[PDB]
Amino acid sequence: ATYLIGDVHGCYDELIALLHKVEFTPGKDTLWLTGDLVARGPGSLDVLRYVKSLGDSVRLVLGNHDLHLLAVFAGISRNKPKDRLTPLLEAPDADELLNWLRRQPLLQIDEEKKLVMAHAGITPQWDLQTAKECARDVEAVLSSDSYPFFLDAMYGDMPNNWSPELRGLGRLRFITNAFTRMRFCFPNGQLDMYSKESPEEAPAPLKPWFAIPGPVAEEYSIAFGHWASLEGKGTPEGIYALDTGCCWGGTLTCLRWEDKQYFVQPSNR
Ligand SMILES: Nc1ncnc2c1ncn2[C@@H]1O[C@H](COP(=O)(O)OP(=O)(O)O)[C@@H](O)[C@H]1O
Ligand SMILES: [Mn+2]
Ligand SMILES: [Mn+2]
Repeated sequence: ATYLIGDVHGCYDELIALLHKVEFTPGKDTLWLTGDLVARGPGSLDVLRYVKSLGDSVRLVLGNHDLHLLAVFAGISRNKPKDRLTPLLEAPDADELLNWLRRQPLLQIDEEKKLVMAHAGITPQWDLQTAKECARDVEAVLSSDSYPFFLDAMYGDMPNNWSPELRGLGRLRFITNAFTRMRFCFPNGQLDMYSKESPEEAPAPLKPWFAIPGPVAEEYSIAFGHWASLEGKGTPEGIYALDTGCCWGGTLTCLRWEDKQYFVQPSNR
């Protein structure tokens, strides 16, 4: 079977309990994770150890907190105490775990299932070919020896409008924001980088990225995490918002793809 789980945010106990609930069996089953594996929850170290050990039985996309962790590890950004990253950063296998983490994709595609995954979703300004190329470019810099220069460059809220003519720093920043920070769009599809609330309480003319028709969503189901204020509701057919806020005292959600059956694990704190 195929299982898709939203943002774990260091909630290792809840992850393991949910996976035992569905009897997840590496070799017979595959697990999809929406990213933001780490931070806020107490168990980022255990989460990373486990997900890395799954190997080919897991398909991960990186989220904004995974990228932030990489930036802290490389000394680009400052550690926020609330993230609870110190046990992972000080772990004897920190190098192993994080060098593995920076090699993981921003985008997963399964053609037989017609299924696409990224942390924040797919901007309506991208077709599948363009999303693929952008994911490849950013993954290539993330997996290179020079990845801390990229991590430093990534921070920023501009430009927020895609164009194939974008070059250099602006292009990489947009790609990063579209995959890992996107929530609301302007009607022309341009990113808004500020509002993090639920769609009903957002100001006009902002609309959810998935409320705007785009070539990828027209042909593929899209699964994503990231947008916890959504609470996994209010999406159209073929759009699966899996982040139900486990680190926030909400719930960890698992979707079995074959029968679209949901399994839910309450937060422990
Ligand atoms: N149910 C909710 N309603 C409104 N805001 C929320 C809700 N849940 C989380 N948030 C807020 O959303 C902000 C962004 O957090 P989140 O959606 O989890 O994304 P990320 O993990 O990338 O930081 C947090 O500052 C939190 O306070
Ligand atoms: Mn996120
Ligand atoms: Mn998150």
